[PDB]
Amino acid sequence: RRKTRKESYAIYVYKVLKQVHPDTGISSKAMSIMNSFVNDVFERIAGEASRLAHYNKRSTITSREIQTAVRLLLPGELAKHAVSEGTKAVTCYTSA
Amino acid sequence: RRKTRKESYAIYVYKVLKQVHPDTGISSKAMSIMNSFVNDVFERIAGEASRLAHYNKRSTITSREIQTAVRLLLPGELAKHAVSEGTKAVTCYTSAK
Amino acid sequence: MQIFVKTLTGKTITLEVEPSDTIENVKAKIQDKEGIPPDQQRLIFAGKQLEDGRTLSDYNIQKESTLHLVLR
Amino acid sequence: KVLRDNIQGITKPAIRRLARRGGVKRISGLIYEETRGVLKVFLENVIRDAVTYTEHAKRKTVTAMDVVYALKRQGRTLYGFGG
Amino acid sequence: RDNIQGITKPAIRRLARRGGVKRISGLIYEETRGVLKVFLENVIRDAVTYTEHAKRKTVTAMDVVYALKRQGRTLYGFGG
Amino acid sequence: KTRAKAKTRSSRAGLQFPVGRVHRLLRKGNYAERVGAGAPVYLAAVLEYLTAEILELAGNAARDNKKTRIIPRHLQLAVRNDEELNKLLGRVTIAQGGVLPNIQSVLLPKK
Amino acid sequence: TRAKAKTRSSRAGLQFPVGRVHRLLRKGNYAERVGAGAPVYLAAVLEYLTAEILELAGNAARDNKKTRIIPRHLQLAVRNDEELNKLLGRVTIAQGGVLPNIQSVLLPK
Amino acid sequence: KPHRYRPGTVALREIRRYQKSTELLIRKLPFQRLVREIAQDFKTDLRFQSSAVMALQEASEAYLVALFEDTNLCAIHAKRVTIMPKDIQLARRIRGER
Amino acid sequence: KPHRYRPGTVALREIRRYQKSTELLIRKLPFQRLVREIAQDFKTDLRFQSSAVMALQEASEAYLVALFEDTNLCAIHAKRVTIMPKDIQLARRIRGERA
DNA sequence: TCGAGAATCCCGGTGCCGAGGCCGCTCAATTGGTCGTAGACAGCTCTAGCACCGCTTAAACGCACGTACGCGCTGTCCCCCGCGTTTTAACCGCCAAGGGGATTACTCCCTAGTCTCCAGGCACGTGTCAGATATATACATCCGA
DNA sequence: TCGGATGTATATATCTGACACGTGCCTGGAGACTAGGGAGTAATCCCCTTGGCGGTTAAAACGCGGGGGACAGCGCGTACGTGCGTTTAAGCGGTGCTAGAGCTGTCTACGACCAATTGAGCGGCCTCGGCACCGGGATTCTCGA
Repeated sequence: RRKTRKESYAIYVYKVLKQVHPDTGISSKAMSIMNSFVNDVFERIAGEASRLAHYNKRSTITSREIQTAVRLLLPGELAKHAVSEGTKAVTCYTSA
Repeated sequence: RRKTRKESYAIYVYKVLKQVHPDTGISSKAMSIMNSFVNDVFERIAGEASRLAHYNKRSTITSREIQTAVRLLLPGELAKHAVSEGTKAVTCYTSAK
Repeated sequence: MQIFVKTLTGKTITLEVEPSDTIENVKAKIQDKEGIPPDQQRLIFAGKQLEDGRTLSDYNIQKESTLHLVLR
Repeated sequence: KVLRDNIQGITKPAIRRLARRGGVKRISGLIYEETRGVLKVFLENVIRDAVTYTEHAKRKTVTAMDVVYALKRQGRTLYGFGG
Repeated sequence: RDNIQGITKPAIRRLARRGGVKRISGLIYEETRGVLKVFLENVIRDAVTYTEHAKRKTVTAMDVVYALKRQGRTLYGFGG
Repeated sequence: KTRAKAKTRSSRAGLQFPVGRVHRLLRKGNYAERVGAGAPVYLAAVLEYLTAEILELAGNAARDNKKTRIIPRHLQLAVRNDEELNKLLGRVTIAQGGVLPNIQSVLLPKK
Repeated sequence: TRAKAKTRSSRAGLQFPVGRVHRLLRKGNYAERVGAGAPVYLAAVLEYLTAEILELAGNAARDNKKTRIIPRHLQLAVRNDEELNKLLGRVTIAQGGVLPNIQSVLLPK
Repeated sequence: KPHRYRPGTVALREIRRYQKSTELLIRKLPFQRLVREIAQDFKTDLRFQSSAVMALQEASEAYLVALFEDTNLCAIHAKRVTIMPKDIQLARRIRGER
Repeated sequence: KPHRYRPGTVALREIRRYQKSTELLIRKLPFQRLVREIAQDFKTDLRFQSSAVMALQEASEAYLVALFEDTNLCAIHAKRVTIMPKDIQLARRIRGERA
């Protein structure tokens, strides 16, 4: 008689928060707001990448499409830092 | 010489124009503008229908999704007339075979 | 004169009519030779809807003209 | 039960409080009717969109998700209520 | 390269006259030039990003339309 | 085993726009997994109705100015003067269009 | 035999689920095929943005001698930074409020 | 003899007080009644969830606050302190609404 | 005595004449050179199709005309006839473009 | 009030280039048939949305008083507008050269799909402390003499 | 320029409801393997972009006279802010009840996929009529007396 499973991003947001500020909690409404923010941003980036891939007569999305979509969406400093972070993560994953 | 084929709604637009006004021409720029307009409306309606189908966790796009998307996008009088025309066309297609 | 009326099923019938003949006369002859009631005859020639009050000469419907008919 | 004349429920002090939060210092005597009309138009649009959304799903109860989707469709998305 | 000066005062006057202005002050021109520069910079940046992703050397008319459409400023009649 | 004569799907629905092309574009457009058999008819009818309305208004406007061809100015004049269509194309600019001839009342000369 | 399983996020050194992002991309109807590098990039970008916003909100809350984070702190953090405000220019946060500013003309002589 | 403040001080006090807090301003029950009366025109015998009403109230409050800010700016632009309906009309017209 | 019109008549005549027609209003060569100079910073050794330049010109002209209309309304609201930079600033601030 | 100059529109004649139409053909929409599963309908369970009733008290309402601000009116000074003369570079036409866009063929490898297995994230239940209230007190600020 | 009265900030006890954490488990993610088409790379063609030179002519630039508009200053009276007593209904706490949202079976009609084929739509050519352009006269405006 238990309910169904609802996926969320609470555990990862809590992990990041504890990584940044080790002695600070968070209430429920802030968690809901952060969840909505994450979903919104994911949707925007994915849609832009899909349109970009369709534009150039391709049938797949790779890291290049994500990088270009990130450069298009975010403003300057955010775009630069996010691009550096994504490239570093991809290189570290490939090396292992 | 090899030339790739390009698709357009030019012939259908011309057919509609000759159906409405028996004696009236059209230049190339107007044809291009009408082609762009048709593509834009098609894209908007199709995207709205796709999102609406995805909201209700279904995997098929039917006439009901198209009708709801049309009612959502177009304003009142245009929505009413478009709904009537679409219903009539679908009924005519179904009855015949 | 002789005019051609093409139905929805792809059939063309011949009407021995006159330019002065009204569209209602065309409908009556079509009903006589095919059985299609005049109220169910929807007619176009030269892109103009045909009205029973108007004549064939009004729409410049001459001999060997091609007319389109809908029974919907 | 059919309900009439509820637009007057938006009292003058409530509009004054909203204006105070907005930063207004002096208020004329004819603002209230204009504010009521504007709010009525806004609610009409949003409610129409939400009702269409809940109609498509063959339901009879408007949920918060329908309101969120209707608000987003007009480019004034809202955070903190799911989705 | 002070090419922003190519937008002469009579050109701005003609644009304002088409808009419907009857009297013009003597300091509108600098503001108009700055606004036009900002708008052009944004649009050209987006178009150049599109072209770079496409891996080409000459910008086309299509990516200009795409960049304009991204900012909610759709344009009709240029092969869209 | 004699195949019947081919009939276009647009012919059965009494339309002018191509049903098959719309069906193919819907299938290949990455909108959903599967597409029903009635959506293209509805979409074609809607597009045809909108095109007919726009073209009728533009033709009237062109006939007003004693011309036998349609140019972008006529399309702009047709679109901007109907509140419904103007609301539809709110954020769209038409090339070589121009503006509506209006002037503010106060700017007019006194007496 | 078989070797023990190691999550892809651990290999990439992240805190966001790479596999969940890959599944969402596959089932989201975005393209016919999805490469093996997009999920890592997406997860890294999302983690960076979340960390930035959370740090700013925590600072704002600690300025008000509190130990937990409420929506007002998030609103203050978002609206007081230029790029973040630009990114969320058309978003309203529930229970947020406004910024305390007053036009200079209305001030007393 | 009774102590009375000069006209304007209390207005600034309320400005600061209501810019410091975050609670809702409109009452709940009249707003719910208004929402139901408006929705009655589209489909009879409808039912609502409470969160839907709360979301509608939040959105409407935010919209009204932004509109009042723009109206105040328009009023200040023309050498005035008092806001008037023409300011609201001008702000709505420029914003791109009909 | 030479025949002179009162100040304002020629302005209305120009309004009617230029708002009746549908041509462009800025010289092509200076605009093309300005576009090239602006785009030079983002990437070196670029090339342009003519239709791209035409599209950019059309969009810029439309934007400027709309901005001028809004500015004229803002000027008229404050009991004046001559537009001023503060009017442009107020219109841009209300439109949500300027931060 | 009235008449002399300018700017605009209607008419006629002439010439050019692009819009409407015809042929040929190649690829995409049709037709006929098979197969697997997406969803429509029926049934059942439990929650949360609607309705009523009582009490308390905080907020809305109406009225009186005074004052500061919106608005009309007048005067000054100056700065855009209309017009004439001189200077310049935009535009059209023509001629040359080559770099990069658009196809076509070939091949390695990257991803979808299947099976097997196990551990990570979610629903559930519990303790305790961060903060919201209540009470009292000290301090900053406003308005009149 | 001081000083009285009011509102706001500051310090302390306290009690509660939400946050953080420990389990069980079961479904989703990971490991190993195959097979097949999408994408990278090399070679070729030729089309469109860039560059240079002469003229010619319309548009840009510069200077001057002046009249209408922006702006500051002044007076008035009227609508709006502030405070007090009175009336109203919102808000909280319970208690009932049932319409309808949500989950499980099942079974059939509908959409995906494949092979043969044939008529619709696109590229190339051309031809001639609608619209652009020039000259002339009638008309409709504006400003001084």
